[PDB]
Amino acid sequence: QQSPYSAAMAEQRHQEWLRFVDLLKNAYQNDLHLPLLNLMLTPDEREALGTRVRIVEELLRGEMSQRELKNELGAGIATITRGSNSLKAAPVELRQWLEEVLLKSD
Amino acid sequence: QQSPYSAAMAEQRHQEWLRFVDLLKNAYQNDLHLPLLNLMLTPDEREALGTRVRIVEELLRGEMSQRELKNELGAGIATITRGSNSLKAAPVELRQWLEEVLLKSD
Ligand SMILES: Cc1ccc2[nH]cc(C[C@H](N)C(=O)O)c2c1
Ligand SMILES: Cc1ccc2[nH]cc(C[C@H](N)C(=O)O)c2c1
Ligand SMILES: Cc1ccc2[nH]cc(C[C@H](N)C(=O)O)c2c1
Ligand SMILES: Cc1ccc2[nH]cc(C[C@H](N)C(=O)O)c2c1
Ligand SMILES: Cc1ccc2[nH]cc(C[C@H](N)C(=O)O)c2c1
Ligand SMILES: Cc1ccc2[nH]cc(C[C@H](N)C(=O)O)c2c1
Ligand SMILES: Cc1ccc2[nH]cc(C[C@H](N)C(=O)O)c2c1
Repeated sequence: QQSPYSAAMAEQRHQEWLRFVDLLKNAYQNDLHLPLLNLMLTPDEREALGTRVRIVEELLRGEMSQRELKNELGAGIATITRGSNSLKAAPVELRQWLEEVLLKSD
Repeated sequence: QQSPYSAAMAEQRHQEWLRFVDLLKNAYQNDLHLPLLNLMLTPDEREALGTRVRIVEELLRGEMSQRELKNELGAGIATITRGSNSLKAAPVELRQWLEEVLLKSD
């Protein structure tokens, strides 16, 4: 098989990913997102995404310490730091939107 | 830490997952789904979801052989069979919706 690092494989994985994104958009529009995501993801993957969202929310809120976050979520420090790095790599427009969504939800 | 198999951890992972699902719904509504998903997933995870969607589409279409599907997607037979099993475990309403979405897209 080909290298996973080739441009060709990058293009293939990029186009297939966007097909998934569009199918999930349509599932949300028809209220089928939950069964689609149970089809397309494993339990561990859904668990990881739940953990990651809580890490994002608590890092942006700034109220909990890393120690408290580790205990509350059962996620190690390395995972929390990867989440902080991932936030910093994301566009400012997304980070600000997330902050605003959280602010209003209080 | 607690067992990953306890009811308590199942409930925690279930509630955190649903928080992710709702945040992603809101991202789609604001056209921020692509940056949110780049934040929340790795490249390999996006690659896997693209591969899985193509497996679903080609299994439902029934036109390609498993051999052809393996070659086209660079996914082994074990992954294709896991996809077939995953389809069969999913609700009929979802499987039929996917078939109908594909039919119309032709
Ligand atoms: C053709 C090729 C050349 C370079 C490569 N770097 C990684 C891989 C994937 C895996 N190691 C394999 O051997 O398939 C690979 C493949
Ligand atoms: C089929 C394919 C496509 C994506 C992949 N991500 C990691 C791998 C394994 C590879 N041997 C490596 O670790 O570089 C790999 C292979
Ligand atoms: C959190 C998450 C989200 C969705 C995912 N799809 C695949 C994976 C990991 C898997 N072992 C792979 O990379 O093929 C994964 C993980
Ligand atoms: C919030 C958070 C917490 C831990 C995480 N582990 C992997 C990811 C995905 C990230 N976009 C990446 O490619 O590493 C991630 C995100
Ligand atoms: C408390 C407890 C009891 C039963 C368990 N089955 C799996 C685990 C997780 C891991 N093996 C660990 O040792 O944390 C675990 C933990
Ligand atoms: C933190 C936590 C929560 C979810 C998990 N899925 C797998 C594991 C590893 C564990 N030792 C096992 O393989 O049963 C694990 C642990
Ligand atoms: C279409 C397809 C192809 C291969 C796959 N590997 C893992 C999954 C997710 C599935 N819901 C599960 O829990 O195994 C999956 C889905």
